[PDB]
Amino acid sequence: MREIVHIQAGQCGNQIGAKFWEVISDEHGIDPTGSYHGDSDLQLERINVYYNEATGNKYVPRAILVDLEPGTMDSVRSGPFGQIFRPDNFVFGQSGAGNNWAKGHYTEGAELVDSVLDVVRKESESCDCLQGFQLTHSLGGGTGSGMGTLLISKIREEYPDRIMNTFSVMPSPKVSDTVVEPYNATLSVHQLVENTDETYCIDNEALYDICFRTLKLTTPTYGDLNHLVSATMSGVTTCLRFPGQLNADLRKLAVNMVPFPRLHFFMPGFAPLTSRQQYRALTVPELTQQMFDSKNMMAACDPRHGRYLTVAAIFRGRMSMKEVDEQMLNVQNKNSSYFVEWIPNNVKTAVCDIPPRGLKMSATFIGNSTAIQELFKRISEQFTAMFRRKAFLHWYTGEGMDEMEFTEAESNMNDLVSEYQQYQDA
Amino acid sequence: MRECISIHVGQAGVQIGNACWELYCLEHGIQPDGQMPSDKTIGGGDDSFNTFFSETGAGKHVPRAVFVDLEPTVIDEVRTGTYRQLFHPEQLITGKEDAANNYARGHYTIGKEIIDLVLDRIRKLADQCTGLQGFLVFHSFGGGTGSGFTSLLMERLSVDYGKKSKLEFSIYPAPQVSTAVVEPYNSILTTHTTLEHSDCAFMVDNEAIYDICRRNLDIERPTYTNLNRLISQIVSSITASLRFDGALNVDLTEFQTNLVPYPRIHFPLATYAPVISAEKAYHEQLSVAEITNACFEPANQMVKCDPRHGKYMACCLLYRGDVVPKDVNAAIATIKTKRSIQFVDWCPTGFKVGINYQPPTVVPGGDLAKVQRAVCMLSNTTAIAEAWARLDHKFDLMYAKRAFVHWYVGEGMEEGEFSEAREDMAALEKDYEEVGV
Amino acid sequence: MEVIELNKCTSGQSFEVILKPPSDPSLEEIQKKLEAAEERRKYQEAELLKHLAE
Amino acid sequence: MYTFVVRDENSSVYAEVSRLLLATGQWKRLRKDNPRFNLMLGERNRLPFGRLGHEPGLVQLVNYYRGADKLCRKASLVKLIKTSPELSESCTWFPESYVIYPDEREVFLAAYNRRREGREGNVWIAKSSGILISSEASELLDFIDVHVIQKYLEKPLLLEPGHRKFDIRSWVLVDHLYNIYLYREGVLRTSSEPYGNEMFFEEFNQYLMDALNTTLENSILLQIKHIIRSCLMCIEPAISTKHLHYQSFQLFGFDFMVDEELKVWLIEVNGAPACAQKLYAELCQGIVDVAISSVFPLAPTSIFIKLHHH
Ligand SMILES: Nc1nc2c(ncn2[C@@H]2O[C@H](COP(=O)(O)OP(=O)(O)OP(=O)(O)O)[C@@H](O)[C@H]2O)c(=O)[nH]1
Ligand SMILES: Nc1ncnc2c1ncn2[C@@H]1O[C@H](COP(=O)(O)OP(=O)(O)CP(=O)(O)O)[C@@H](O)[C@H]1O
Ligand SMILES: Nc1nc2c(ncn2[C@@H]2O[C@H](COP(=O)(O)OP(=O)(O)O)[C@@H](O)[C@H]2O)c(=O)[nH]1
Ligand SMILES: COc1cc(Cn2cc3ccc4cnoc4c3c2)cc(OC)c1
Ligand SMILES: [Ca+2]
Ligand SMILES: [Ca+2]
Ligand SMILES: [Ca+2]
Ligand SMILES: [Mg+2]
Ligand SMILES: [Mg+2]
Repeated sequence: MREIVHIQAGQCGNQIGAKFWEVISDEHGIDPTGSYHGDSDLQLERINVYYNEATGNKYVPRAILVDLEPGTMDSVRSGPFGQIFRPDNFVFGQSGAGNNWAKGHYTEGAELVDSVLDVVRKESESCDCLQGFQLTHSLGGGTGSGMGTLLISKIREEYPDRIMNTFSVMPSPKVSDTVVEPYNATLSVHQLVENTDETYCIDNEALYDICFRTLKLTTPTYGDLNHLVSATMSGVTTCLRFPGQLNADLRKLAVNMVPFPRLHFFMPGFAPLTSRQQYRALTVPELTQQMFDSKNMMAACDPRHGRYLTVAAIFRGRMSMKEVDEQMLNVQNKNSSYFVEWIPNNVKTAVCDIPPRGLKMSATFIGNSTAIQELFKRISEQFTAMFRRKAFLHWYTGEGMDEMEFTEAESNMNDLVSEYQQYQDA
Repeated sequence: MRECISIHVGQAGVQIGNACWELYCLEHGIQPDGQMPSDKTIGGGDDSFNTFFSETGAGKHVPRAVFVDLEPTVIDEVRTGTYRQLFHPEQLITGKEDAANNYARGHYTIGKEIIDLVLDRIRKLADQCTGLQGFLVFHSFGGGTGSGFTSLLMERLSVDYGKKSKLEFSIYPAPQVSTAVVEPYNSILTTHTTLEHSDCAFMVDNEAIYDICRRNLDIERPTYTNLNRLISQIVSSITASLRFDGALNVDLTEFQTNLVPYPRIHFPLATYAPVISAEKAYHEQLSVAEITNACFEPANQMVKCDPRHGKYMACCLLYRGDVVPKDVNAAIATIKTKRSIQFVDWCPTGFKVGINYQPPTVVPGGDLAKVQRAVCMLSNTTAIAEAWARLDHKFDLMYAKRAFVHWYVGEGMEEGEFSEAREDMAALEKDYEEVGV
Repeated sequence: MEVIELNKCTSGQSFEVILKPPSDPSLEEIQKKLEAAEERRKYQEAELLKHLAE
Repeated sequence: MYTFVVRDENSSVYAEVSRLLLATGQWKRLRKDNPRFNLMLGERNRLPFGRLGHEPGLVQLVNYYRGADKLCRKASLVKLIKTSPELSESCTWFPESYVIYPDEREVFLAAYNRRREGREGNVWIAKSSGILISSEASELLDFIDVHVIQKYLEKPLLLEPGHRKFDIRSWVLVDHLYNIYLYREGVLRTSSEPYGNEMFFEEFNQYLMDALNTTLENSILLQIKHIIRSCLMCIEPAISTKHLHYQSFQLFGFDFMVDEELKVWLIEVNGAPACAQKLYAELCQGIVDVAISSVFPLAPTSIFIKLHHH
C-alpha cells in the first residue's frame, strides 16, 4: 500500500497535471464523477498508488493543486475531470508570481507555502506507507518554478526519507512567454540538483519540434504540446500503476537510474508519434527503433552525442514479450558504444498489457543519458547572455535577491554539465 | 523424527516457496485445506513427512515454514492462493517499505526494525520441534530483501541456533529476468556476510532455468511461474531425502558431510534431467543411462559452467522413479569411459547414489511432462567458481566508478564494507583455484 | 568399481559406488555494527536538516 | 552487422583476419572490453572463458579451444600421449620422451643405460614449453637443473643437394563443429647447413618424385593426416563446444620430422602459430570462410582437406 502524493503548481504544472489525471483516470476506468466503470482487474489492483477511496466506491486523486493566482485552477475546476479532485486540495492565492522566481520562492510564495504543507500533511497522515511525491511544474515561470522548488525544499525538511520526483518543463525561445525564463530555469535547476531524486526533463523545444516537424503542426498550441506530455507521463508511470512482472515504485526507479546523486535528470521518449495512419499497426521492431530515435526524445538532446548511463523501457499493449526482448537486445548490440561499459546490463524493459487510449501498442523511454548536458548548456548560454550585462535583474533584486545568488546558480549548473561530460568520457 | 524449518525471504524466496509447498502437498497427498487422508495418526506422528509438516488436532498438516518480506504484495498472494488454508497468519510476516533493491536497506535500515519479529515467529516454530535439524533459507541474491535481510537473519540464526544446520537455496542473478542494475552489489554483499553462516548453499542461476525453459519446454518468454515450476522440481528432488524414507541425505548434517569437505567451498552444482515438455504428447521415456549421461551436459545444470575444466570434490546422484541400482552402475561405468571426470587427489572418485521409487510429481496443467525416472546430480566442482568470476567482474566494473554506492552509504553502510566484501570474494576465487588447478 | 553401503527400504534404495581411491560473531558485536550504521544515518540526516535550516 | 573484439594485437594471423572482417562491411570492431560481441579474437594467456556465452541475445564465438593447451604444451603432450588409452597404445609416430621435473628420472636412465649398453644411438634432446642436445644423460639432467627429454632423430631425411635437415609445418583449423581442416599448403623449414630457408609443397613433391620416386601424399602426408587426426580426436571429449553456451574454433600449427625411411614423427603442436608470408592471405580467408562465416553468415574449391572422423 505504497501511496504517491501528487502536487501540481503554477499554470504549466496545473495544465499538464490536469491532463495527466484525465488520461490515467480513463485508463483505470474512473469516470469524471470518481466512480469506477472499467472491465479489468488490472485497472484497480494498484489503484491506491494514485487514488484514495471515498465512501460509495468513489476514487479521489491524491493530488494537490497549487497556484499563486486562481485563473488556471478555475480552468481545472471547470475542466472535464475537475469534479474528481478533493475540494480541500485546491490551495491558491490571488497575487500571482509575475513570471518571477523570486516572487514564487521568496516573497509571494512564502506567504502561501504553509497552507500547502498543511494539505500535504493531511494526505500523508492517511497514507499506509508513503512513497514520496511527484511534482508537475515549469521552470520558466514564477509559481511552478519559484514556489515549486520552495515546496520541494520544505517538503524534504518534513519528509527527508521520502522520494521527490518532478516532471519539470524546460523553457525554450521557440515557446517563450518572457525573456527571464533562463533566469527562472537556472535558479530552479540549482534547487532540483540538490533536492529531487528523479526529474523528467520535458523540454518545450523538443515538444515544439515534434509537433512542427513530425506531427506536421504549423502552429503548435500548448494543448498540442501537452498531448505529448500526457502520453509521456502515462508511460513513465505505467509500472507504478499497473501490476506486472516488474512492479516499480519511486525509490526503485531512483536506485536503478541514478548512479551518482546529482545525475538524476532523465530524457523521456515516446513512440508512436503519429500525425492524423492512426489505424496503421506498428510492429515491435518499429516501436523499438522510434523509441531510441532522437526525434522521439522529449528533451531536445541528441543521444548519439552522449552515452547512456541507464535506460528503462516500457511497452504497452498485447504483443510478443519474446519479440520485445529481442528488439531491445538488438538495439543494445547494434549501438553498444552508446552504453557505458562500467554499468553492465544498464537497460531494463517492462511490458504492460493495457495500452494507452487510442493506441494498440506504444513504447515509453526513460533514459539517463549524458547528452542531457545539451539541455543545460542551452539554458546556461541563454542565462549568461543576459547576466553578463545584468539585464532584467531589477525584477529579482527588487524582491530581496542579490546577484551572488545568480552567480552560484549558474556555477552549480555548469558543474552539472561538467559532471555529465566527465562520465561521458569515463 | 527431526524437524526442518523453511524460511522464505523476499519475492524470489516467497514465490519459489509457494511453488515448493504446492509440489510437496501433491507429492504427499496433502490437500489444499491441510488434510492428508493417507495419514492415519491424527494430530501427530513421527513419519518422514512430519519433518516438513506439523499436525493439528483437526488433522491439518501445516508447513514448518515462515514467509518474510519487507512489503506485503507478494506474501498476500500466499494469503489468497489455493494453499491459503495451509498456513496460519503468524507464518506470514510482511513489512511496509521494501528494500528497493538495496542491500543496505534490507540489512540495516528496514531489516533491523523487523528482525526481532521474525526471530520470535521462528522460535514459535522451533518450540514445536522435538529435535530441530536446522533451517532451509530461500532467497534471491539480487533483491534488496533477499540479500539484505537474509544475511542479517543468517547472522542471528547462528547466534540463537548455534548447533543447527543452515542450507541455502539462492537465486543467482541473470539480466534476462533481473529487476535492478545493483544485483551484482547485493549478490556479493550478501555472500560475504552469509558465507560463514551457511553450511551448504545451492545456487540456481536464472539464466540456466530461463534457457532450459526455452529449449526444453518450448516457452518463448518464460515468466517467474515457468522458472519456479522447474526450480520447485529441483528443490523437491533435493529435499525428498528429508521427507521420505531413505538412507542418503536424511538430515541436514549429511548434506555438509557428503558434499562439503571444505567449509567455504559449500556451493554444490545441481544438474537435473529429464526436462520434457507437456505439450509434447508423443514422448520417448529416457533410460537410466541417458538421464545419468545428461547430468554431465552443461546445458542441464542450474549454473552454466564447464565441469571438464575443474575438479570434483563430491558427487551425489538423486534418482526418482523406476531406477534400479544395477542400471546406475552400468550408466556410471559407461560414462567414466567417455566423459571427463577429474576428482581432486585427496578425494575418492565415487558417487553416493540415492533412489526413491516414487516418480516426480508434476503440477497438473503445468509445462513439465510426467516422466518415469529423473535424476538430480549434486556435484561440488570447482567449475562453479566461473559464476563467482562473472559476478565479481560485474561488481568490479560498477565499483571502479563507485556507481550507485551512494544509495548504500545513504542507508548507513560504509564504502569499506564493499571492498571488504570484494576481498572475501577474491579469496573465495583463490580457494577454488587452489583446489582444482 | 565397488558398491558399498547398500541400504534398502520400501520407499527406495541408496548406496555408494567407488571407482578410484584417493592419493561466530556474538549478538553484541552484531548489535554494535547495526547501531553504528544507524548513527551514520542519523548524522547524515542531521547535517541535511541543518543545511535546510540555513 | 556482426561485432568482434581484438584482444591479441601481436597475433599476425588474426590481425589479418580482423582486416578481412572489416573489409566485408558487415563486421564492426568494438573496444577490447566491450562484452556485447559476437566474435572474440582473444589473448593467448588467461582468456576469460567463464565470461563467454552469458550475454543475452548474442551468439558468442572465440578463436581458442579451452583445454587445447594439453596438446600444445610439451610436457602436457608427453603425459597425454603416455596416459591416453587412445594414443599410448600406438605412439609409433611420437619420439620417446620423458617428463623430468627439475618424475620419470629413473625410467629415462633405464632406457638410456640400455642404449649405451647396446652401444645404440643415445643422443637425446631436452626442451621446455633454451635447448640442449647431448649424448650424456649427466649433461641433460644438469642442463634442466619442467622439461622433457626427447630422442633426437639421429637419422633425419636430408634434402639434396645440400645435406640439409628440415621440418614440416602444417596448419590445422578446427571449427565449432569440430571438423578438422588441414590447410592444403605446408612449409618445409630447411636448416641450410650440412647435417628464405622455406620450401613449399609443390617443390618438395617434385623433389620426392625426382629423388625418391614417390609423392608427398603417399610418403609423408598420409602419416601427417593420421597424426593430426589422432591428436585432435583424442582430446575432443575434453574441449568440444558442441553443447556449450559458447562455441570455439582454433588454428593449430603441427610440426613434423621425417626420418630417412620416409617415416613421419611429431615434434610439437602450436596453439598460437604464425603463418608463412606467402600463405597469409589464403589461410586467413579460409579461416573467415569455414570458421567464422559458418557461424555468422554474410549477405569454388576448398583450400582445406577435411580429415574425416566419426
Ligand atoms: N527464479 C525466480 N527468480 C526470481 C523470482 N522473483 C524474483 N526473482 C529474482 O530475484 C531478483 C530480484 O530480487 P527479488 O526477490 O525480486 O527482490 P526482494 O528479495 O523482494 O527485495 P527487494 O529488491 O527489496 O524487492 C531478480 O534477479 C529476479 O530474477 C521468482 O519468482 N523466481
Ligand atoms: N626429437 C627431435 N629430433 C630431431 N630434431 C628435433 C627433435 N626435437 C626437436 N627437434 C628440432 O627442433 C625443431 C622443433 O623444436 P621445438 O619444439 O623446440 O621448436 P620451437 O618450439 O623452439 C620453435 P617453433 O614452435 O616455431 O617450431 C625441429 O624442427 C627440429 O629441427
Ligand atoms: N508544455 C507546456 N508548457 C507550458 C504550459 N504553460 C506554460 N508553459 C511554459 O512554462 C513557462 C511559463 O511558466 P508558467 O507555468 O506559465 O508560470 P507559473 O504559473 O508562474 O508557474 C514557459 O516556458 C511556457 O512555455 C503548458 O500548458 N504546457
Ligand atoms: C523498466 O521500467 C521501469 C523500471 C524501474 C526500475 N529500473 C530501472 C532500471 C535501469 C537499468 C536496469 C538494469 N536492470 O534493472 C534495471 C532497472 C530497473 C522503475 C520504473 O518506474 C517508473 C519503470
Ligand atoms: Ca502579500
Ligand atoms: Ca500423522
Ligand atoms: Ca554456524
Ligand atoms: Mg504563464
Ligand atoms: Mg521485493
